[PDB]
Amino acid sequence: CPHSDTLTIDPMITDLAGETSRLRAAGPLTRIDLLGVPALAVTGHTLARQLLTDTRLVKDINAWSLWQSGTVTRQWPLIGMIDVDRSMFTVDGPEHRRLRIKTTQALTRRRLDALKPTIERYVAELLDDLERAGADGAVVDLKSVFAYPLPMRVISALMGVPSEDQEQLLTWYKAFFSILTPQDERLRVIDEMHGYFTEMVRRKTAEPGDDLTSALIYATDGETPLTEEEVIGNLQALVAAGHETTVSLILTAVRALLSHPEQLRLVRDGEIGWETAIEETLRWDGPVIHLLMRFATEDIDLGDAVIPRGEGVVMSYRAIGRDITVHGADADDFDITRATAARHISFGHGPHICPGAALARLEAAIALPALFTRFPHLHPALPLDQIPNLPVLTQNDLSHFPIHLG
Ligand code: HEM
Ligand SMILES: C[C@@]12CCC[C@H]1[C@@H]1CC[C@H]3CC(=O)CC[C@]3(C)[C@H]1CC2
Ligand SMILES: [Cl-]
Repeated sequence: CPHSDTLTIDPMITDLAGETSRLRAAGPLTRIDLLGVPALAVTGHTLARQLLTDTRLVKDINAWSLWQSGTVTRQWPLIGMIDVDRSMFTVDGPEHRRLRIKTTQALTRRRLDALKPTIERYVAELLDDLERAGADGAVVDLKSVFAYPLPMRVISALMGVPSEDQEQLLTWYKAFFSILTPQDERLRVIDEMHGYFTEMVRRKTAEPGDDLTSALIYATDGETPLTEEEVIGNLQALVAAGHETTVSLILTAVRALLSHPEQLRLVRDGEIGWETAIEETLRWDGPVIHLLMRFATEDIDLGDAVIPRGEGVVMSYRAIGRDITVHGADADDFDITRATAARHISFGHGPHICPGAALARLEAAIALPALFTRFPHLHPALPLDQIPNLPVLTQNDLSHFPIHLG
């Protein structure tokens, strides 16, 4: 492969390890190309922390030079990750906190202890599915039977999505994220998803229930109520984020522990906490690869570099998790005993830091020990090295996870 000053992100994810290494080497700020569209990539831990609190980088797409000039339009296959309805995801400044508060309040750890019985029930239900699927030593897809449905069940219970609509949502998201989806079909799926969530908020407005979507609609606290667009916007972000990332976290942790048996023993024998094994997974093999996208409202001088006004800036969180300056020379290794396991920023940093990190950590802390307690000899039916990524450029999405129960 020839040398180039712009690092093209392969949409097929054929060499993720090599790409992540090249990003780190060319960092901590590099030029990248996203399906023919240029941007900058932040690949250093320290510089990411600084820029994630810099008020001169905004989420609003109208600040993008290439959106203003009309050179990037809705035909860009990744536009559904950026040009979205108004929500906590797209707002900065004082307006942002108003759109986050009820969600952060609902997602505090102690508030989540009321949801913990539900998580435990779904984990138990889907392990029963695993037991039936894996009878007579048959090969079982851990993703389809267990890891893929569980987070959609949990987030649906929190937000109020009916049990009978979840398979359709999953089908829509798979099309939304896959780069093979024809662009005209992807934009219609986005419109169909918007339509569903719009009617869901109108149904919850007329008949509220014990869920967060009703709390966003009502529960004013004395401040200006959220607009219909804002409620729908937060609902869409929460379901999309709450499902996509957690499926990856569950699967990557199982793969990391099954490929490092000595470390799986440490958490099963109670010498290292399962929570620590989860943090090292987030640092080393976390759900987000690249986070689109931030835009400079003015020129940002970084000493020996300048982010021009209007430039798009991506947070390459996977490369950031392999930061050798922060984690040492063995940063590319999975090691749940490392002293910097919980110092990652895989949930982000600054105002837009993930509001559901406590829920993500709770789902994994329940599912993982329950899986290995139920199936103590679970092992891969396919070499773990050969499980491919789905063609989703921005997310760490595994295709299928063939196992034997043992
Ligand atoms: C499972 C592991 C998860 C990871 C690794 C993760 C990662 C992230 C990151 C890195 C961001 C912000 C990116 C940035 O602004 O630079 C974010 C935002 C967000 N996440 Fe999480 N997430 C996870 C789980 C969840 C869950 C369970 C939920 C919902 C309960 C959730 C809901 C959200 C929302 C609504 C935002 C947007 C917040 C804002 O922009 O102010 N995520 N997530
Ligand atoms: C990048 C993530 C993982 C962490 C945050 C997620 C996005 C939140 C906003 C919503 C907003 C949407 O209606 C589309 C999906 C989107 C961009 C999420 C995609 C997946
Ligand atoms: Cl060069």
